[PDB]
Amino acid sequence: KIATTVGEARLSGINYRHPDSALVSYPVAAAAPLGRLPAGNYRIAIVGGGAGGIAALYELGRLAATLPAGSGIDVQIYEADPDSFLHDRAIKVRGLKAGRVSAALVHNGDPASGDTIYEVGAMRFPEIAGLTWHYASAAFGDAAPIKVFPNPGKVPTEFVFGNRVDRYVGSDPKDWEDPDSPTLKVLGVVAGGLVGNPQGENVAMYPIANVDPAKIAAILNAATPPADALERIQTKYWPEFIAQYDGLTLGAAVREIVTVAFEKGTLPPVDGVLDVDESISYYVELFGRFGFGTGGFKPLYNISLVEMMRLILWDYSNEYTLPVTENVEFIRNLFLKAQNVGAGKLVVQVRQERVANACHSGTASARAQLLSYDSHNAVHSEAYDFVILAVPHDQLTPIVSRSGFEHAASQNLGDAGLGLETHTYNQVYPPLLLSDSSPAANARIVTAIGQLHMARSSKVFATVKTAALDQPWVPQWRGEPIKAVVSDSGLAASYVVPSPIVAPEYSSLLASYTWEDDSTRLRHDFGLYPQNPATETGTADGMYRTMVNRAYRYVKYAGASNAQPWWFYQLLAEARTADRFVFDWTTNKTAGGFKLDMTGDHHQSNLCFRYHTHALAASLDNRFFIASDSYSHLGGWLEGAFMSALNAVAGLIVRANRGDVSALSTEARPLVIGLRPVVKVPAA
Amino acid sequence: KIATTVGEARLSGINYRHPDSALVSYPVAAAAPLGRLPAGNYRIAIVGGGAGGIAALYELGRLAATLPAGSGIDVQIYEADPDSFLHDRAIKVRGLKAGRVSAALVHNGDPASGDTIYEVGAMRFPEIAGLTWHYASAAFGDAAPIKVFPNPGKVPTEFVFGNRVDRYVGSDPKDWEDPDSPTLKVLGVVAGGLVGNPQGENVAMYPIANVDPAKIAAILNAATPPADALERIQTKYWPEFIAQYDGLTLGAAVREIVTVAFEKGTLPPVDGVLDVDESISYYVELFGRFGFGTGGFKPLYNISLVEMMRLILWDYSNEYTLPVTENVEFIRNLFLKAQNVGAGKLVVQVRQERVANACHSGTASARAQLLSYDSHNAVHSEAYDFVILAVPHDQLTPIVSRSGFEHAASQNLGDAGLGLETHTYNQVYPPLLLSDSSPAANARIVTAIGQLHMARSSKVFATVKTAALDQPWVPQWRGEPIKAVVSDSGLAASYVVPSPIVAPEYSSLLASYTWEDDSTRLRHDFGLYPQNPATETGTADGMYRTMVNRAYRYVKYAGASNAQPWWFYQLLAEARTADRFVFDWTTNKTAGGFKLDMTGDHHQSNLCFRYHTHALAASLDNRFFIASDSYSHLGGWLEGAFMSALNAVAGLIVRANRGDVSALSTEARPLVIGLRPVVKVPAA
Ligand SMILES: Cc1cc2nc3c(=O)[nH]c(=O)nc-3n(C[C@H](O)[C@H](O)[C@H](O)COP(=O)(O)OP(=O)(O)OC[C@H]3O[C@@H](n4cnc5c(N)ncnc54)[C@H](O)[C@@H]3O)c2cc1C
Ligand SMILES: Cc1cc2nc3c(=O)[nH]c(=O)nc-3n(C[C@H](O)[C@H](O)[C@H](O)COP(=O)(O)OP(=O)(O)OC[C@H]3O[C@@H](n4cnc5c(N)ncnc54)[C@H](O)[C@@H]3O)c2cc1C
Ligand SMILES: Nc1ccccc1C(=O)O
Ligand SMILES: Nc1ccccc1C(=O)O
Repeated sequence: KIATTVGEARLSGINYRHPDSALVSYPVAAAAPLGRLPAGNYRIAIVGGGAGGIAALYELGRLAATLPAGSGIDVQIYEADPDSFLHDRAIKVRGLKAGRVSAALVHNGDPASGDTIYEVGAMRFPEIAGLTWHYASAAFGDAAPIKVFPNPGKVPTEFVFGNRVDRYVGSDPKDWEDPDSPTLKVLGVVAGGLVGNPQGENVAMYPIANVDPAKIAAILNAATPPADALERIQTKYWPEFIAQYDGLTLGAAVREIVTVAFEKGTLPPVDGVLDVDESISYYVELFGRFGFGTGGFKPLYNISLVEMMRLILWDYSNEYTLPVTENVEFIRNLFLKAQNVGAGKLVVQVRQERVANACHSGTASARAQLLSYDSHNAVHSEAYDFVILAVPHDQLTPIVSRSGFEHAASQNLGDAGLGLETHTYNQVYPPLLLSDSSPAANARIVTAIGQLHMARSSKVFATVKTAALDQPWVPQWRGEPIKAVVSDSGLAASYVVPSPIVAPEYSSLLASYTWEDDSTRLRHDFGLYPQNPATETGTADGMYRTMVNRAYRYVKYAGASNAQPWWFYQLLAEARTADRFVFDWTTNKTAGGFKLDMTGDHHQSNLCFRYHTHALAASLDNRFFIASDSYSHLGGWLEGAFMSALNAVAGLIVRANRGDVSALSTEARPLVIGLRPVVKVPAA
Repeated sequence: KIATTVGEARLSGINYRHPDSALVSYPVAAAAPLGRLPAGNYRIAIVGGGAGGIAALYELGRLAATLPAGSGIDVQIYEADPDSFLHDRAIKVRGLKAGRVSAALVHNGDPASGDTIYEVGAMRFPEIAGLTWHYASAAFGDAAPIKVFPNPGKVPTEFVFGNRVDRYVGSDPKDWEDPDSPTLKVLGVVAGGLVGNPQGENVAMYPIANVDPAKIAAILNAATPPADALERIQTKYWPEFIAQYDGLTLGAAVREIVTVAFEKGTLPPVDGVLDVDESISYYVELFGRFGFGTGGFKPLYNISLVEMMRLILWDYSNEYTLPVTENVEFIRNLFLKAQNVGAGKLVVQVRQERVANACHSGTASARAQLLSYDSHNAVHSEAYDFVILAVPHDQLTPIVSRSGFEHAASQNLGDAGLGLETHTYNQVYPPLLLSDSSPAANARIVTAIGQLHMARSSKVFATVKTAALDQPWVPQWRGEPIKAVVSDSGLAASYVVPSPIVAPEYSSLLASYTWEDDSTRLRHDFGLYPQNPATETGTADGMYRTMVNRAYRYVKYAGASNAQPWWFYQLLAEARTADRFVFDWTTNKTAGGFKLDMTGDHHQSNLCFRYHTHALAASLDNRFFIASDSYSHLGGWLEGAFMSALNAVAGLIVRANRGDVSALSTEARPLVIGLRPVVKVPAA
């Protein structure tokens, strides 16, 4: 049952279809090239060298290899991040970023002989992330070993909320220190109420298709689902769930579930003095700090229930590592494999330039324009046949939103407010061109993008000797030291991760991994933004000491009468002075970590997810596609960036074929035709 | 009719009762001293010299004057902010702050002859903010003149969302450039749906007591309601509204209202051509950017409907200025008045120290302990009879949450992780002491405080000649230039406010006032945190250029042949180079601007609002009270800070009288007994 290789994870998730794209398994769509292109010499730009852009490049490579003699694809990849791996062909980050897949290498002067790696962005990969594992197989092979990510509960864990402490491993109460824990009771109540049972009676509060979500998850993952089930999910049942529940937050749903359980007597008054509403509140907030398997989702309580349900269906918490020292190696290997698969028909050039503007203009074949600035702030203008905008939404906004929403005789585009040179474009149309006649339709996609929610996130790291865990002051549970701590201290979630450069001498002490308001509460103490230290030779000691100080709390345990300062204070203080670190995604140019949908946001994110269907309108001459986890129903996952890239390339194939969906492979067609189109075109 | 003096505003809202405290008009409670104290020589601490702490001092002065000969009150006021007015007897901030009432004086070398003031925090005051005006009258007199705050719609305004532009004043179509504007139509739909009609048919979607909120607002503002009506609101109908709608976001509510109106045919398909869900979505997001009279509430869409409904009942948008050059003068004048009214019986000393911990300890008469650090990090400990903790929630957390939840024989408290000196306290109980026997009751208050939502906010300012508004490219209405701009450019809300140091030569160009995700999106560009410039003589020129560059957008006006760069880009660029500024409340030690409740947050904030009722439990003997807008149902308003102060002093009086509510005035008594108690046992 535990996957031990890339191939075992890959095969576990190969069939899984997400509910907003329930007709199609993306890994099955990706098994062969996505389609065919007419003979030609295509000039394509990819803006962004992260997971989205690089997956898109790989699929373009697969398409290029199918082109006849004399034809080919030339791709210009724009990548503004000076630390990207694409520009590299104590704490080091240079060359160790692929967007939000971002490593920091801790070393003592020789980066080839390092101590540990801080995984600053992506770090844990669901088993049924089928497209992720599909690409991991392309990058590494099916035989490459993987490990269980050491989430809370997967290793011995301490949980602290208010007066409550729990030490546990797993969900078997035999392996909880207090089998009568209220935490365990609330967890069962919330699981019953949200997920329900895969067999038998339906007990969940928020059914899909009048059944528990556990039953729908099994259908979505089936090799051979019942006839019509996937269509009915896609067109009826999941839309009905959204109609009912997209206006309900995760926090509101947890409180409804808790309230019913408290009324029934399943959850008792917290002790003899708490009133009704206070007891209900305590349980809601207790569950909030505990979570679903990856730490407290209290900070994520404003997400739509729809968004949580996507993660429930996916079994999101059951996560693995990649077969790497640094996760960036996955994206770097995919980039190299893209060039190999192109078979010499794909040529790639990297531009260390920031794109400022996209538009359609002029009367040439190559009408998709990109205006960029290089590292000397010099302007460049380049025209393309097709462009894939592979950047998340706040980075995309300035590129797409400043050209208005209809034809313009001329525009002087660029970063004029910065004092940078502009370029005059003539006969201009917006880049995200949903209509030649309706400014509102053009506005809808732009405004949607600009109002997606980027979740805030920060990570505080230090380097500690792994042997620190063996000290008598670190608790042991079930034969191993505590290596995950979930708490209301302000740190939120903390992990003591063995170094992947190796039992290793060192561990990465992820002292605090925060989301949303948990991150906001810390931000004043970070000192430098987005990264402290901002240099390779510094250490964020002052910042880190503020985190240590949040851990300076008197904690009463059942095992001792006199409360002492929390042991975790001592462990955080055991970290070495050098190489203390924080990265704040919020103050990075991404304006946060990743998209999570609020109530009502489905309508915006889904528009983005379906945007590539514009290629069905042959009379619309739109050359731009979008490729990021921002434009998916899995913001915060490689799987979402990869899904979005698959969408983008499928749309581009249809556009290149002037609206002919038959140019997509049989298995890839549903990527376009299984969605509600964003343009109205005739049936069939 | 428009109010023209402090006294006119004061009388307007004198009776208004908020729905969570519907049995009391706070201005009426505050008219006479709140009660009486036994004879004695009291030693009190107030932590924080903002609006909460200073109003609490004022009320303690009033009490002090009533004490008999030989009795008195000594107050130690702790204020950590070096820029506080309390510590003061180009951009200058020193001496110009009272917490989140914060001015920046723009000058050329002589601060007595400045150019303009930037109101960095509080700036606009609802007419019906009765307690605010009550204190403004204490500070300035009833005769002092006030002005209508130049909100969007109160002065000529441009609104931009997607392809839609409107130019307007108020809500009469005759005063809109496009009287058939869809924007104005959606405002009527959403207002009808949320607020409804004060007379006639009930048209609102979310009734209170089965009627439109407008009807309830009239009852809550009556001199002589029903007695029965107030109690029924307090105990039945507002609680039922909470039960129903605390789990519904404002954004979800807006979409429900728009959906029904679109199905009825009150709103047309957008462009004649977007589909049903695209049309509804467009209208929801259009309304989101337009707002309720103070700019778009899109960034606030995650607040509960309960929270928005408090502001609807209060007519919050109808706002005025104070009779000052800088709003901090209000708080300074209240400080000075506190000392005058204490008639010699009040002694005040100011400490420039940061409180690190509070607790009860020991066996002496004075048990309420405060541990603090001065500006060079020396430790101080002092014991008091009573303590008012007048700091917002994130600042309160470290003070109250690190001592555990029950009796402890001894603790070494302080900022040990910062390397600062600790102090040993013996026989220690938590400061927010709700139980002698329940650690969960103690944990509930602490955990609630720590998880309140501090809304993010930032303000970008520059100095501009007022005459820039007379440039030919600045639009005008009846001779008056546009002075407010509400946009989806990233700037959110922009104002050109005439200097109060005076027609004035200069204006404060509030180039961007953002909340929540609107602020997050900008934050990467701020450069220095929380303030750029950090010095008096620097300028945030690079930051401000990024704001000019967000305004560099092609905007199409009706009738025009082509889009042209937005005129507002030109206006922003007219600001002088010197004195460009941002302040980010999020990276200040407050960890944001002010409390706004998410879905499910009622129970956390309401617990805090009712906390002072612990005074009813005589044997408990808890000496700590809390006083901030964080512990109110008006986070983001002085009114909330003042209400919480009034609560804190009322509770203090009851506690000083060993639980006897007859020590409060007849008018003040409901401050305590009109709320559900926080201690169920013992009764009181
Ligand atoms: C804190 C955090 C935790 C996460 N946890 C996980 C996890 O455990 N598992 C998982 O699967 N995923 C996780 N993710 C999500 C995963 O990192 C993202 O889904 C994925 O990396 C996003 O790829 P992308 O291509 O959409 O965007 P990005 O990674 O943001 O890449 C975009 C690229 O475009 C470039 N760029 C942007 N603007 C421009 C411009 N104007 N011109 C030129 N270049 C530009 C950028 O420099 C960047 O390299 C996490 C992310 C973060 C930040
Ligand atoms: C951007 C913004 C816009 C706003 N707009 C409006 C508006 O237009 N109208 C309106 O009525 N209100 C407005 N408000 C709200 C208003 O400013 C607040 O409600 C009010 O000022 C808060 O007072 P307070 O006493 O609760 O807290 P604060 O003002 O935060 O004061 C707390 C004080 O305690 C001190 N302190 C904190 N921690 C410690 C410690 N450990 N030891 C010692 N001292 C400490 C601080 O330095 C500070 O001086 C706005 C606020 C902001 C920030
Ligand atoms: N990567 C994520 C995205 C969304 C929510 C949680 C996670 C998590 O890793 O727990
Ligand atoms: N001061 C506020 C608090 C809450 C929401 C709006 C405002 C405003 O001034 O518009």
